Amino acid sequence: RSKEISIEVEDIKDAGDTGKRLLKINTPSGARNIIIENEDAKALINGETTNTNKKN
Amino acid sequence: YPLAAWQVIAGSDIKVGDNLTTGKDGTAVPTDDPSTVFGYAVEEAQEGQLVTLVIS
Repeated sequence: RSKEISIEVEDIKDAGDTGKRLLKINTPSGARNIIIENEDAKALINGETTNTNKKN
Repeated sequence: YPLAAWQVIAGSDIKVGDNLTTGKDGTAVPTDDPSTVFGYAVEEAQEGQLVTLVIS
């Protein structure tokens, strides 16, 4: 049963749903997409705001 | 003949319950880093003595 333990994210039993999504993510942009739910706040943090984002 | 436990020459001093890995000349030595662990000793052994422990 043993060669090496190259476990995967879903082997970590007490990881949370957002926690596993973050562990799998490859870039900062991907992490921001997981963490920031408010679309106007996400737009500010991404430095990319529409006039609607600005008003909001 | 799937053995549940082996008798391996100790490469050092081994305490009961110590996790074991390969050492110099293929001897069994104490470890602490899961991946290198192939078995746990069930008896104390001095360097050069056989130690019998379960695989797992």
